[PDB]
Amino acid sequence: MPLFDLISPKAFVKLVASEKVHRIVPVDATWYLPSWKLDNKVDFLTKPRIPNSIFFDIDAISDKKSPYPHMFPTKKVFDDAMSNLGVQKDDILVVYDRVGNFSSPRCAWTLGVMGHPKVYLLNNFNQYREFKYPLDSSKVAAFSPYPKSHYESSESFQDKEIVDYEEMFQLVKSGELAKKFNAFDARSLGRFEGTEPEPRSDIPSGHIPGTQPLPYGSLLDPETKTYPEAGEAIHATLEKALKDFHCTLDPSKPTICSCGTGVSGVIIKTALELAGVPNVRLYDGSWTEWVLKSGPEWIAENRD
Repeated sequence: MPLFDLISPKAFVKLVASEKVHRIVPVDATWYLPSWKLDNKVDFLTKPRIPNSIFFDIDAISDKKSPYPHMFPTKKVFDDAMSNLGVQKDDILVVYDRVGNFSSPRCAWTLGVMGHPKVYLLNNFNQYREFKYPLDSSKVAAFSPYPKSHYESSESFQDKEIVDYEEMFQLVKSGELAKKFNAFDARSLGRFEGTEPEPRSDIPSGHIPGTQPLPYGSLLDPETKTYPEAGEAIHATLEKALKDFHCTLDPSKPTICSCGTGVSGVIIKTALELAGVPNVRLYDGSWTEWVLKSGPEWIAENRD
């Protein structure tokens, strides 16, 4: 039972066109690196969206109480968000973002993890726009065109989907992380290697011992940022990424994805699941939490 399926623009419009039962709520989960000086909210409101889109605020729909970035939202924050956005349980949520499988996977995954029955990750809005799929180019003054709903996650899959620090640390402390898991870090190789800084000032780069660099971009088409198609394409991409970054993905091991903050970790997590890699979890705390909770002792550099 996939937490969300990728959906191509064509499959999406097919889905929309064919849908007789379920509301299809595209979910713009656009979130930008602050470095980009873009405004995801303004972009949602004022840049073309997939018709009937809600905006999924990656930032707001997170554990903002956590000292760690992009921490999975609490059930309440999530439900309230969904409610606020008028998301109904029955909605087919089709998540996209303006970047290209950047925050949308995180979002699709969040929706999925929070047990939303039907969640698609549009793969992706870039291609959707490139190929002129239906855009609501109207400027809106709402992050949702839908009346507030009473959305309540009946089930969630954090346990199956999110590696907590405790487990991450134990796995690493026990030196069993690499043994028991394919542990991939979606951050740049440079950040993984500690050769390049974390986008955070309080956090040195480097990696969790036992993890491997799988920079999320390696798993997306370089220009369109689409996930390669399931099957040969994603496998070719995945194996190439694994080759390029001298990584192992043991099909017998479950997988942990992490990154700096847990957002791009879902990008690769999604790519891995797309590639049919089973039991991929996101170390949501990711590198940031890792560093903050573990200290410099638990920071591996290069490929250590």
